[PDB]
Amino acid sequence: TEAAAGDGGVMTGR
Amino acid sequence: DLCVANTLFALNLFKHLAKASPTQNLFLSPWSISSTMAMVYMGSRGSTEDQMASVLQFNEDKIHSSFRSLSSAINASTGNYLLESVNKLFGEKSASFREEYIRLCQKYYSSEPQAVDFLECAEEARKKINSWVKTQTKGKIPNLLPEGSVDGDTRMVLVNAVYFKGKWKTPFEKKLLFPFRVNSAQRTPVQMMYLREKLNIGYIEDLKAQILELPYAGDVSMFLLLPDADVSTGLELLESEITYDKLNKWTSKDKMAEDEVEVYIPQFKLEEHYELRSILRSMGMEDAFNKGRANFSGMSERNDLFLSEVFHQAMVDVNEEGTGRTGHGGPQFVADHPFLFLIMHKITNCILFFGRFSSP
Repeated sequence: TEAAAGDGGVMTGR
Repeated sequence: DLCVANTLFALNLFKHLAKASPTQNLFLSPWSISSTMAMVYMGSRGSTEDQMASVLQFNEDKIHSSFRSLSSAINASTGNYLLESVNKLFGEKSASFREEYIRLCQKYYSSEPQAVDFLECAEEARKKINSWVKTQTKGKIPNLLPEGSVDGDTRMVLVNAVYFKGKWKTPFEKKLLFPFRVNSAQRTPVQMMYLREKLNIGYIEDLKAQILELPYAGDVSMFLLLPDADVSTGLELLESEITYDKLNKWTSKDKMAEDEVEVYIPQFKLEEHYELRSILRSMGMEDAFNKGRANFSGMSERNDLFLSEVFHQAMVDVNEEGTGRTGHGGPQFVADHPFLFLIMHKITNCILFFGRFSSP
């Protein structure tokens, strides 16, 4: 088994 | 169990994702998600913070320390497999974030904060970020952030990447196709792998499902839950009734007994992309994603941030890599119909990856 993941939280200016 | 919050969150997330995607293949890394959202939570305050703690199951005050310790354990050198979890903070070069946030994030998440130019070169920054993840995942997750995901208003992107490559403790034989029952109107041929071996196998009566443990070399295993239901995938009962209590008893206590098992599982590969804002909002995390109500004053004392989206991409490639018996009196585990599976880090009891295989 090869397994991988990425996760990205995007913080935006107001 | 030192990963309980993450497991509680993993199951609730799965359930909510299953409303969005009831029947197709699903695959994700809840560990990755939890680590990303812990970094974001560090930055949150007020009602935003309160909601995130509830949703991530921290309420079920040393959360960041736990993440660092869990992460050290998952990253621990073994000769048995490649397994790496890494966090990364990309920040707008002209923005001024709270020094305590940058310090504590590095201390607890090792996110090596790095300046980039979202303000004027958002597309280049998107590319740089994707390229970083691509490297961390050995090419397997090449374009995490889709086009349009970052712009001149972006101030920070919090990233986790996770990579795992292991061999089975006992290799499978590639059977050199069997009908896989997709639903009551459809069967699709799949390449099966066969193994006869001494393995932990049980049955969870509350979920009407067989459970099987397939160990990798080292202290990582895959657990498979195979219903024995509906005219669709056959998973409705399992998916709606599964809980931490029900699962943990079988994965982590000793309810399973070792027996000689004949195992048939498909060779398969999944690649799935999700955008989790809607799921997370539905779980109770509303203020974080609300441009006017979010409080991320932990990240910036100007309190001028909100969370726009959480992009997840996950993949898995399951294959065979690891005489004279003719009786068939004992146990069979024939995964020719949909099943849930998870990859468990046995030392921490963390779920690294979780999926539904339903459609070859």
